Amino acid sequence: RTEYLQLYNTPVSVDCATYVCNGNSRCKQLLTQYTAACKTIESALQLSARLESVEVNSMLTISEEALQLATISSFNGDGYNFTNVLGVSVYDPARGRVVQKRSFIEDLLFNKVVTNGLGTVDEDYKRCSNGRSVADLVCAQYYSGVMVLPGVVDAEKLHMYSASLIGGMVLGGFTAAAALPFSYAVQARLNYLALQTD
Amino acid sequence: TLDVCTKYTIYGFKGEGIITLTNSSFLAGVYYTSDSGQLLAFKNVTSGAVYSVTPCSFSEQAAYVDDDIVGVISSLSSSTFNSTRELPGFFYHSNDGSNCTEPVLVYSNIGVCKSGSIGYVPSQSGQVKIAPTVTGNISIPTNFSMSIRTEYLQLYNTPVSVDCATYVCNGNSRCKQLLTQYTAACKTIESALQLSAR
Amino acid sequence: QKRSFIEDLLFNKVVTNGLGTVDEDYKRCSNGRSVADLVCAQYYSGVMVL
Amino acid sequence: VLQRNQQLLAESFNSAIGNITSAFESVKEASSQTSRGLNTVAHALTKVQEVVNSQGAALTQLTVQLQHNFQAISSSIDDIYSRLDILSADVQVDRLITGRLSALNAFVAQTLTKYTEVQASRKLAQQKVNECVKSQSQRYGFCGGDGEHIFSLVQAAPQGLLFLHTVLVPSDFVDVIAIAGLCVNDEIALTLREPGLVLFTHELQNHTATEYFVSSRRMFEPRKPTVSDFVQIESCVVTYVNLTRDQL
Amino acid sequence: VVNSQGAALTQLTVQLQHNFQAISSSIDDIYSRLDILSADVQVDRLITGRLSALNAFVAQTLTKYTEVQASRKLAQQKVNECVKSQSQRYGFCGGDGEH
Amino acid sequence: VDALIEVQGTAIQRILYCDDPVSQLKCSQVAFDLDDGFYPFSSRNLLSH
Amino acid sequence: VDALIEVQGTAIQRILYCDDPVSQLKCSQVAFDLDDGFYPFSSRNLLSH
Amino acid sequence: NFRRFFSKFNVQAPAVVVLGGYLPIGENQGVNSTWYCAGQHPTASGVHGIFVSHIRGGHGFEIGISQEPFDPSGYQLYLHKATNGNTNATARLRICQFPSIKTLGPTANNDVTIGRNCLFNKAIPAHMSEHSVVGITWDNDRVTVFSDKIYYFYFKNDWSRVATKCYNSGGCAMQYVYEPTYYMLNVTSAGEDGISYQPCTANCIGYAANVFATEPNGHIPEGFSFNNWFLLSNDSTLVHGKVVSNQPLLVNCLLAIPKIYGLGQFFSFNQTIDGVCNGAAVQRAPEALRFNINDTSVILAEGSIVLHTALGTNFSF
Ligand SMILES: *[C@@H]1O[C@H](CO)[C@@H](O[C@@H]2O[C@H](CO)[C@@H](O[C@@H]3O[C@H](CO[C@H]4O[C@H](CO)[C@@H](O)[C@H](O)[C@@H]4O)[C@@H](O)[C@H](O[C@H]4O[C@H](CO)[C@@H](O)[C@H](O)[C@@H]4O)[C@@H]3O)[C@H](O)[C@H]2NC(C)=O)[C@H](O)[C@H]1NC(C)=O
Ligand SMILES: *[C@@H]1O[C@H](CO)[C@@H](O[C@@H]2O[C@H](CO)[C@@H](O[C@@H]3O[C@H](CO[C@H]4O[C@H](CO)[C@@H](O)[C@H](O)[C@@H]4O)[C@@H](O)[C@H](O[C@H]4O[C@H](CO)[C@@H](O)[C@H](O)[C@@H]4O)[C@@H]3O)[C@H](O)[C@H]2NC(C)=O)[C@H](O)[C@H]1NC(C)=O
Ligand SMILES: *[C@@H]1O[C@H](CO)[C@@H](O[C@@H]2O[C@H](CO)[C@@H](O[C@@H]3O[C@H](CO[C@H]4O[C@H](CO)[C@@H](O)[C@H](O)[C@@H]4O)[C@@H](O)[C@H](O[C@H]4O[C@H](CO)[C@@H](O)[C@H](O)[C@@H]4O)[C@@H]3O)[C@H](O)[C@H]2NC(C)=O)[C@H](O)[C@H]1NC(C)=O
Ligand SMILES: *[C@@H]1O[C@H](CO)[C@@H](O[C@@H]2O[C@H](CO)[C@@H](O[C@@H]3O[C@H](CO[C@H]4O[C@H](CO)[C@@H](O)[C@H](O)[C@@H]4O)[C@@H](O)[C@H](O[C@H]4O[C@H](CO)[C@@H](O)[C@H](O)[C@@H]4O)[C@@H]3O)[C@H](O)[C@H]2NC(C)=O)[C@H](O)[C@H]1NC(C)=O
Ligand SMILES: *[C@@H]1O[C@H](CO)[C@@H](O[C@@H]2O[C@H](CO)[C@@H](O[C@@H]3O[C@H](CO[C@H]4O[C@H](CO)[C@@H](O)[C@H](O)[C@@H]4O)[C@@H](O)[C@H](O[C@H]4O[C@H](CO)[C@@H](O)[C@H](O)[C@@H]4O)[C@@H]3O)[C@H](O)[C@H]2NC(C)=O)[C@H](O)[C@H]1NC(C)=O
Ligand SMILES: *[C@@H]1O[C@H](CO[C@@H]2O[C@@H](C)[C@@H](O)[C@@H](O)[C@@H]2O)[C@@H](O[C@@H]2O[C@H](CO)[C@@H](O[C@@H]3O[C@H](CO)[C@@H](O)[C@H](O)[C@@H]3O)[C@H](O)[C@H]2NC(C)=O)[C@H](O)[C@H]1NC(C)=O
Ligand SMILES: *[C@@H]1O[C@H](CO[C@@H]2O[C@@H](C)[C@@H](O)[C@@H](O)[C@@H]2O)[C@@H](O[C@@H]2O[C@H](CO)[C@@H](O[C@@H]3O[C@H](CO)[C@@H](O)[C@H](O)[C@@H]3O)[C@H](O)[C@H]2NC(C)=O)[C@H](O)[C@H]1NC(C)=O
Ligand SMILES: *[C@@H]1O[C@H](CO)[C@@H](O[C@@H]2O[C@H](CO)[C@@H](O[C@@H]3O[C@H](CO)[C@@H](O)[C@H](O)[C@@H]3O)[C@H](O)[C@H]2NC(C)=O)[C@H](O)[C@H]1NC(C)=O
Ligand SMILES: *[C@@H]1O[C@H](CO)[C@@H](O[C@@H]2O[C@H](CO)[C@@H](O[C@@H]3O[C@H](CO)[C@@H](O)[C@H](O)[C@@H]3O)[C@H](O)[C@H]2NC(C)=O)[C@H](O)[C@H]1NC(C)=O
Ligand SMILES: *[C@@H]1O[C@H](CO[C@@H]2O[C@@H](C)[C@@H](O)[C@@H](O)[C@@H]2O)[C@@H](O[C@@H]2O[C@H](CO)[C@@H](O)[C@H](O)[C@H]2NC(C)=O)[C@H](O)[C@H]1NC(C)=O
Ligand SMILES: *[C@@H]1O[C@H](CO)[C@@H](O)[C@H](O)[C@H]1NC(C)=O
Ligand SMILES: *[C@@H]1O[C@H](CO)[C@@H](O)[C@H](O)[C@H]1NC(C)=O
Ligand SMILES: *[C@@H]1O[C@H](CO)[C@@H](O)[C@H](O)[C@H]1NC(C)=O
Ligand SMILES: *[C@@H]1O[C@H](CO)[C@@H](O)[C@H](O)[C@H]1NC(C)=O
Repeated sequence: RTEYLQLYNTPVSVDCATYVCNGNSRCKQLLTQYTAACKTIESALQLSARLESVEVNSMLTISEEALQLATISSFNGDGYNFTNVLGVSVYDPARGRVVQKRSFIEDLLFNKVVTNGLGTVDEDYKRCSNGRSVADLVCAQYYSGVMVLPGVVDAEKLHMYSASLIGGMVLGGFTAAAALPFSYAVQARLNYLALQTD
Repeated sequence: TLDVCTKYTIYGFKGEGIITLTNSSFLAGVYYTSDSGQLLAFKNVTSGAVYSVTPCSFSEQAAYVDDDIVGVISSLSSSTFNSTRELPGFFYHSNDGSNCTEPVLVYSNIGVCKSGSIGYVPSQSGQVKIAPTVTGNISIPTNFSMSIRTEYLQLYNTPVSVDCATYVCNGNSRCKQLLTQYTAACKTIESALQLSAR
Repeated sequence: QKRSFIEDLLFNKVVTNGLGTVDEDYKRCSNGRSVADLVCAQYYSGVMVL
Repeated sequence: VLQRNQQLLAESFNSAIGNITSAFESVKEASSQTSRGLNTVAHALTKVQEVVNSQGAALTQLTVQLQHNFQAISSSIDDIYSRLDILSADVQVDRLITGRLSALNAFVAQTLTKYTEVQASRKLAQQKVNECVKSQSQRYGFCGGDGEHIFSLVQAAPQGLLFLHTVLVPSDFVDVIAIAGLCVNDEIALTLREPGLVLFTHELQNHTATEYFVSSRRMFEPRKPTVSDFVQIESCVVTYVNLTRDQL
Repeated sequence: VVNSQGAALTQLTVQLQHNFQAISSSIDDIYSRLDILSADVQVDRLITGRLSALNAFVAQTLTKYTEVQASRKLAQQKVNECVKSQSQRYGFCGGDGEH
Repeated sequence: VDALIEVQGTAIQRILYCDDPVSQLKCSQVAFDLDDGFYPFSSRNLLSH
Repeated sequence: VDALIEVQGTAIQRILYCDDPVSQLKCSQVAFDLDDGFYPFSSRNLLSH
Repeated sequence: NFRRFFSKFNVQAPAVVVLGGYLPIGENQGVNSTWYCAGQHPTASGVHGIFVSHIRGGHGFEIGISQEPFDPSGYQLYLHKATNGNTNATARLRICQFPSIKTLGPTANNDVTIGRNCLFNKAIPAHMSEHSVVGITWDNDRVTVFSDKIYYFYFKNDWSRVATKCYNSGGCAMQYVYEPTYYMLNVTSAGEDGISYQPCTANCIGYAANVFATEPNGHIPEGFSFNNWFLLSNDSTLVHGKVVSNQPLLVNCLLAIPKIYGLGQFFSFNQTIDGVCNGAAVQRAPEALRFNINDTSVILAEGSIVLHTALGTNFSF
């Protein structure tokens, strides 16, 4: 069976002063009479952002043993594939260090639902101030004052978290010479639910 | 005048900004506008060259600690602080280019120290639980201790009541006689209020 | 029975004395001869805090 | 039952309650990123501190819109009624009352909207107090988190309750070999019955130490096995040791 | 849901172009063409309308934050109980069958 | 000039000017003391007229 | 006449008239292709003047 | 001695100011009675101000405050710093609720009303010298720190007893003052060299609460009661609260104790006023005029003022 759930939402910030006035002095002098609404909205915005960021960063739990065992070589499949699920190891980018990339199914689903160049990827705001180009929509609300905060969690963090989570079952004893076969775990679960003689 | 901040009056619209030349080709229209009412792009009809305008002002964020402005984050390479460090997507400005090992203000994977240095927050490592096994090697836990956790929950809220008749009229007779035409809203609001309270 | 240590600490930490948490005596609003506070303002307006 | 565990646990509990009570005061003096994590004192205090002002708010602004004038000469109905003819004054006060009633309609809509989530949260809270406190839950990490639940304390808090769950946490691990089962005469499989118990051998026969003990999968209590804890199977596997009647 | 979460931002720019019973939506245009008095009144109307609109927007924001809070609580519960261990409740994990 | 005024019993005390970005932020939140955190600021454009 | 126009770089392409109930539904959703489903329609009343 | 103490706070050269407070007078100048509280005409109200000049042990300096009424709801003051070095003399200063002991010394319980943590927690530099002393003074809501540059803190609390952790101190090393004194200060040197500190004779209270010090940037100096000042309001007044608005506060020049307007003094809204400024001066066109009225009868009897409009209309009062 399949199931899908959400945990976080994209936060946004804005400055009321620049949004309501485009740098004029007399207008902001007039605005100074009524400002408590601006304080209320911004207090709510940054407070809500900070609390959820703190709690979501506290939510994650990471194990290095699962990182070691998440590779294809470290996994001993026995009658089971676990290929489209397990990630692809030994990747050497310009950084020069081995990194983990997307596996089959998830890389399919990102390119299916998410079009390249959409708002899911982080947006470089330097080009907005660079100039000499026809401004896109993002620069429009950048000038307006709407700031789209960077994602609290990176997609790579989610992928490595998933790799760590899926490796918990194969985690046997500490400093295991070889990973325990999945069939043994299946037998263990079958025996746990009820005794068997076959 | 080009490439300077200036008060411009183009085609009946007056604004403030820096005007620049763009290498775009378009054979339709004389000016181009966005959904914000800003005439960013206009064409030199005699030559066909296109120009784009950007405001002389910007909105940026700052990190305030103790009693002074320490962190400045922006998209411009010029700042009061001596050190300007380019980071993926933006510019950071500070007076120290040293390491940041004990950040005070942390968000997502980015942390800023009191001294002004910036850095990447290391990923938090969570607890470990041993997966079920039926053979081989088991790490049986022992030598336990206490960990007291906190939790807070709400169960009730303060109720409030109001009389619409006295709120909308301060005891006048003709006003309430006029109000008698439309009263079902008052009945609805009070029926909701006392029922929910009870 | 009165408050113990931890809870008596937390009430006086988060709740300032004379705030809206404590029950409000509405008799003083009708008593008069004093500069009316904010509570009497919405009492006259019609807002009743149960 | 040698009572050193009891005193160690008690002194650890006293030290822990002492330092958590200390952490209630001036938490920011030496607070770390871990100290402000989930299910921590700092998170609870900041949550309650913000929510108390949040619930105490949203009433002051209700008075504000009364002063607002809705395309009328003045916001005082008595002022308007005694200075201008009845017709336009009636029209203007109709505009005033319509705007005011719409504003309070929005207000009352917000009210039961607030009532909904407190209904749901109070349902969850009564469930949790019914299940995590008066009895023992068998779900790992449900009470408190990432650990077995022993007991909890309940304290009154402004506009709610506070839970103080005591979680037992391990600190050391014992690594021993395990044995799957036994076959005598390689037809009678003597196998343990309850999965929660496990049979192990402390070390090996390297120095004649083939002693067998049985214990739970979380507690290290090496004890002699009992006949009633095992069952007989007609089928045997390679992994089972092929013992004899003399060594039984 | 991905388009639902990606939406509800574009319309925020729209009401800026809307004119609130004023000569024009550009405050700079109005300020330099008419006397300070009626221009100040009109810009007061503009700022009041704009602040009310963003008040509605921010009210919608934490309103959205509430249900994602609740759903994330449920999700962390489910990942704690249906994955790392074995649940004894029939149909709880997945449905109508043992997990 | 523009400044933050706090009144207690019709008594003038605790004056605070706003001719400074730090002062501008301080009197943008009508608080003498501000907690540590992140706040928005607008680029200066009054130098040249 | 009334029709749906799609512009890409100030180029006129993919014209589509609306003198048909199917065409009216098509240009009521500014989409060249419409997914299968249920949609509302208004009875014709322009035949008789 | 007194020169260093007066030079701790900066004052413009063309300025004369009268200071009133519990200034140091003598090493052992103390009360002749045992009263420590305050009432009608209070003089022996305990140590109103304490000053430290010397040590016998040298381990360090510590100060703390308390009160006989013993109200645990308010704050408490505790400071500690190390002597034998100017750099090491960084005083750690704390206006916090310290649990301490209900009595003197570790013999009793602590304060059970301390829910919140603290308000003031700072490190302030200090210097050690024979003629340089470090002091604290409390008076009603105001509390002032005589160390380096001046401090003004606003909080309503009560204190009547002073405690020092370092008991190894002589009688003359510590100096406690309990009676306010008035002194006229005149420093025509733009520096630490003060001309004189002659005590004031008459109109001392009025002079203290009316004379300013024109800062070079034009800002008003801190430490003023503003008794003769009110907010500029067209209608109504805020009973209590906070607000930001444009107000007439920036000053170009100040004239006090005047004599020349009895000769028909003329002011123009265009040209800068002429007179002996109270310190620094700024060459700017005036925007508004503020008048601090001492006696109404002087204006009523022979005071004659005429308002000259831009049109030329004359308005005689
Ligand atoms: C960077 O931008 C700033 C402002 O925008 C400019 O101004 C200062 O430049 C100095 C030069 O590096 C920096 O501050 C100095 O740091 C020195 C070393 O720092 C260590 O030691 C101090 C304690 O002394 C610690 O607080 C700190 O965390 C480090 O551990 C200090 O030795 C300096 O103190 C000296 O200051 C003056 C001038 O040199 C001397 O006369 C004193 O006697 C004293 O010895 C000083 O604190 C820092 O960059 C800026 N300071 C501040 C407060 O912002 C710089 O010009 C600009 N460029 C560079 C390269 O800094
Ligand atoms: C969790 O449990 C599983 C299930 O048993 C273990 O898997 C086997 O574990 C046993 C015991 O832990 C292993 O036996 C051990 O082999 C290790 C290999 O190191 C030496 O191996 C040869 C043997 O002579 C040497 O030549 C070589 O140089 C290595 O130094 C050693 O720890 C032991 O072998 C001998 O090591 C030294 C050096 O010779 C001697 O002095 C010792 O006395 C000892 O005789 C030991 O015998 C077995 O190899 C494991 N097999 C497999 C397939 O995993 C896991 O290892 C265990 N997890 C742990 C321990 O982290
Ligand atoms: C659960 O917790 C218990 C209690 O701490 C642990 O038992 C301890 O285990 C550690 C390591 O295994 C021991 O540390 C060292 O043990 C050596 C041998 O232990 C014997 O002797 C000690 C007395 O020294 C007895 O307490 C113990 O029961 C054994 O009989 C010692 O020789 C070592 O001595 C070193 O430290 C001492 C100071 O303690 C110095 O004076 C010595 O000179 C030398 O430097 C050392 O103590 C520890 O002793 C054990 N304590 C007890 C009370 O048994 C369990 O191991 C742990 N369970 C786990 C980890 O799975
Ligand atoms: C206690 O004692 C019992 C009894 O010996 C052990 O159980 C195993 O019993 C079997 C049967 O007597 C022993 O023989 C092994 O049989 C395995 C399966 O049977 C196959 O036999 C033939 C030949 O392989 C197949 O054609 C046929 O289809 C059956 O499927 C085989 O897998 C073993 O073959 C191994 O050796 C041959 C060479 O003889 C190689 O060619 C193979 O590739 C393979 O390596 C073997 O024939 C078996 O030896 C017994 N196990 C052990 C470990 O000895 C219990 O295991 C034992 N308990 C303990 C703890 O030692
Ligand atoms: C109580 O009620 C009274 C009404 O009696 C209000 O008084 C008004 O206050 C405002 C605010 O100062 C006055 O407005 C001012 O008008 C000046 C005169 O305008 C001339 O100059 C401008 C160019 O600046 C021309 O465009 C115009 O046509 C006129 O020729 C303005 O100059 C003022 O703006 C500038 O003033 C100075 C001048 O350098 C600058 O330093 C400022 O920064 C600013 O840019 C200003 O707009 C108005 O005239 C007053 N009316 C009357 C009748 O006196 C009170 O404000 C009100 N509230 C209180 C608390 O008293
Ligand atoms: C410090 O106190 C002295 C004394 O002034 C006395 O008190 C004042 C309140 C007035 O009542 C004075 O009349 C009275 O004497 C003052 O400083 C000194 O003031 C004298 C003025 O008598 C200055 O002499 C002047 O010298 C110039 C140049 O020769 C002449 O043109 C003047 O006519 C006058 O004679 C003297 O220079 C001045 N010296 C110093 C060091 O201040 C002053 O009143 C007061 N300081 C300040 C800043 O007010
Ligand atoms: C100060 O007053 C003068 C004159 O204006 C007078 O006062 C006004 C309040 C009105 O009531 C007027 O009706 C009345 O006549 C003004 O200053 C004059 O203009 C400039 C300003 O600095 C100065 O001289 C000028 O220099 C330029 C450059 O060379 C010439 O082009 C001008 O023709 C003029 O000479 C000088 O201050 C003064 N000049 C003269 C001849 O009076 C000003 O309006 C006012 N406010 C200020 C100076 O801030
Ligand atoms: C329970 O926790 C407390 C600390 O929270 C442990 O120590 C107790 O501390 C208080 C305050 O320090 C002691 O109060 C005493 O009051 C007398 C006056 O009546 C005063 O003279 C003392 O100096 C002290 O302030 C209290 O007596 C003390 N409790 C003791 C010594 O038993 C306490 O030990 C913890 N109890 C257990 C069983 O662990
Ligand atoms: C009302 O106020 C105006 C000023 O706002 C007065 O105007 C000024 O009046 C004085 C004397 O009345 C004039 O002084 C004269 O100057 C000439 C030289 O020009 C001199 O010969 C005379 O002896 C005298 O000193 C001054 O010039 C004049 N200023 C202006 C701008 O007109 C007016 O007098 C006042 N009304 C009354 C009734 O006094
Ligand atoms: C001290 O800093 C240098 C570089 O400065 C910064 O370092 C990090 C805090 C991060 O913010 C970088 O982007 C800054 O440039 C460190 O050198 C970097 O080290 C990281 C990993 O530690 C590596 O990914 C970068 O490629 C390195 N960059 C360069 C130019 O060498 C250095 O490691 C820091 N030292 C310590 C002890 O943390
Ligand atoms: C436009 O031409 C190229 C890209 O087409 C670019 O490198 C160049 O700088 C541009 N020239 C301008 C903007 O004048
Ligand atoms: C727990 O409290 C004791 C004192 O009772 C203290 O020594 C210890 O450091 C505290 N533990 C932690 C983790 O703070
Ligand atoms: C400074 O020096 C003094 C010398 O008496 C010493 O007592 C004190 O501890 C020192 N402080 C620091 C911070 O080095
Ligand atoms: C000021 O008034 C006095 C009244 O005593 C008078 O003698 C004097 O001449 C007046 N001054 C001027 C300049 O008119």
